[PDB]
Amino acid sequence: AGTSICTSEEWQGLMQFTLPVRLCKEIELFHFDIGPFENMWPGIFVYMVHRSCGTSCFELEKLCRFIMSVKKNYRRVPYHNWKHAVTVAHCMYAILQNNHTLFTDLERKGLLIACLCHDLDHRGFSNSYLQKFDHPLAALYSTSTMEQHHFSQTVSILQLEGHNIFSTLSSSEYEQVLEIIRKAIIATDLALYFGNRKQLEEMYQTGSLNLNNQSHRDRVIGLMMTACDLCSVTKLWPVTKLTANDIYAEFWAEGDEMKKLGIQPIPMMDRDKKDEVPQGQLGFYNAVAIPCYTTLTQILPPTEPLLKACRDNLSQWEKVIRGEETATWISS
Ligand SMILES: O=[N+]([O-])c1cccc2ncccc12
Ligand code: NI
Ligand code: NI
Repeated sequence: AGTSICTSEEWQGLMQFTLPVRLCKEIELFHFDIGPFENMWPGIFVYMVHRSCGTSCFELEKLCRFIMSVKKNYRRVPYHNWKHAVTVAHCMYAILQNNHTLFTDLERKGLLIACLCHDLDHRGFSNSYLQKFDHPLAALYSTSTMEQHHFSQTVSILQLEGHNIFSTLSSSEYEQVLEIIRKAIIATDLALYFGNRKQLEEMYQTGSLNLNNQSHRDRVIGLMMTACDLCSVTKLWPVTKLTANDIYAEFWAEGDEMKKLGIQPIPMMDRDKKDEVPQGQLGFYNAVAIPCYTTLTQILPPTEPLLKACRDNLSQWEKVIRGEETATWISS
């Protein structure tokens, strides 16, 4: 209720943070897992912004206040949380570094920010749930319900005193960047991914894809956002498997609320149907993740390691289905 604001101690701490030298090299790689470095996550974001956009892209104070306030407006939910925000932002960084000059300075700063912000104030409930039970948000936002709220939260944080990192842009560039962020955030609505990917595959296979065409650029950026949102499936298996535990914790919690409202949940959301999880993963990788990274690699060749990793993880789920799993550790 209201927008939360970081403490002076919080942003000043981030300002003096220094990244360990050994991680510099690691942060460049797609498969990098932020997991073991929690105290460093905000500093990792500063580092990526500085490397991609320059140490003078944003005023350091406004940037540190922005980052720490963004953190404070992620809720303590199992998956759609601050950890996921930084993971998605790190994926975008790796994509941008590998494709740097395809994107404008305005796009890079807008996308890194869009990724950090893209699940702001997530409550651990899906668009399906909010619309089924007519939460106030579904009244306000008829489609892409959570995504429109995440954008609105982004704008609220920028509006906090001393938090507007984009103020020094020309009025034209300011409006362009807010549009980059809005489109990028909305694009993380998976309902829109299916159409976008089919369109892109079509433009690619016929050779009409043209990055000089703004509607094409917007669509390629949308698929980048999907790729980054889903990137837990491109990590090393143990990391992917552990993250799946977190995702399913939210799903099962939503399913439990549905049962209280007299409605049996979809199996994916049913904690009494865990046997169906490996097949559900197969379905998800075949329907969403594999096609995503497949098309993204056609359009941006350097992103090929995301697709190779996603394929390796599909193989691991297939192993699970056939009863070939080995010992597994969980944090419960
Ligand atoms: O939507 N996801 O982020 C996601 C990630 C990994 C596995 C999933 N399985 C089913 C639905 C969504 C999934
Ligand atoms: Ni989301
Ligand atoms: Ni997300």
